[PDB]
Amino acid sequence: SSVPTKLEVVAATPTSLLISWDAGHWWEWVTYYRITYGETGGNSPVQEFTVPGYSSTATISGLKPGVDYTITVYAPTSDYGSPISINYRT
Amino acid sequence: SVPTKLEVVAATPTSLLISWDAGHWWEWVTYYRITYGETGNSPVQEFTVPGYSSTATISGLKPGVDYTITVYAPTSDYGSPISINYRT
Amino acid sequence: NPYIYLGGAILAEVIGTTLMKFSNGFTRLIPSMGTIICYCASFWLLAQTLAYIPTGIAYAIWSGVGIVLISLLSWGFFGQRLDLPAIIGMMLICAGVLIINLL
Amino acid sequence: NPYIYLGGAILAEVIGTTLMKFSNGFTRLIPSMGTIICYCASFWLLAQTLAYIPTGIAYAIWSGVGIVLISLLSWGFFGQRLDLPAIIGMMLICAGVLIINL
Ligand SMILES: C[N+](C)(C)Cc1ccccc1
Repeated sequence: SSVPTKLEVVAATPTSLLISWDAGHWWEWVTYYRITYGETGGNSPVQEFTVPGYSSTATISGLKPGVDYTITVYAPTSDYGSPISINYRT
Repeated sequence: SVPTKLEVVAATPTSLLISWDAGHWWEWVTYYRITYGETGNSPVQEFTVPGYSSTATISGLKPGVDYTITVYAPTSDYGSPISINYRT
Repeated sequence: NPYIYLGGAILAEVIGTTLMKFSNGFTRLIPSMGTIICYCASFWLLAQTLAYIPTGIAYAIWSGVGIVLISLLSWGFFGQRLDLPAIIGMMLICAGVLIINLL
Repeated sequence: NPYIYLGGAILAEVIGTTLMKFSNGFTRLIPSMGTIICYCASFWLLAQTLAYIPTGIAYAIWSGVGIVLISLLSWGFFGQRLDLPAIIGMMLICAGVLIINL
């Protein structure tokens, strides 16, 4: 009973990823999801960009091929719901 | 009265760089709309520029043709719209 | 509909305020969009009514109904917190408003 | 604490409505942007101060200190023309504030 739910990578690409999630019910929709991505190794911080909360898809660009990455989708808040994080090797 | 100081700075046969005095802070207006067309047989063209910006560019003009350019206030009660003439 | 129009703004705002509690700091879509939608409708027709209706009538009606409508809407939608005793203060706050506008 | 932000939102709406009267119908860029900033902040202030205090309570205090501060700076801007009903009615709602505030 947490939002978002079901974080998947729709389309892949060596330098880009297309992902989506289940925003839940209409009362579970939020105003802005902030999404964070970075390297799996952890020798770097984390890149962050927001996206309005009426859209359930997000496109990321500027990745390096072959490297395994970790993607995490947040909420406008964070201490009131639960986030999801996945991995993907381009 | 508020849109003032209208003259062409740089003039290419196909483009015109225009500027104006956007007033002065408290008389700064939200936007200025710029209308340029043939001096008309051909249709007239229009776009808008934010009001903090005192300059704007006009591209895609035919060489030699004389044009008429008009810069309007975002509303009206800032004075008559200033207009001039130039030949590329 | 001359004053019923004015009553449309006071009620549209009465609704949007109670929806703002659900907006959760403009972080919950549908109430966050709802409270901005209820206020722009209040904005719209307020400019319409104010063409004929004066001024001190609008605020005085706003205070009274809003102190009554949304407080009774908060007594039903959510409940009550209350961090000071006198409830009659809102009516006396309104009374101080009534005798600075109408008087 | 909560009545500090409520009074802050009172000051915010008052500044926004005065900058609206200065600018024309969404025209004068500097006060027009000042109105948008003052509103989006006051709305974000009310959206945060209403979860603390009861909604009807902040509604009254704002409707009170709203006109109180609007007319307060009215004599300090145009030399506005009123008198006894305005000043004693100000202290009336102001007293009404005390019994809904701390
Ligand atoms: C969006 N309003 C015009 C209703 C602002 C307001 C006015 C008075 C009291 C609370 C809020």
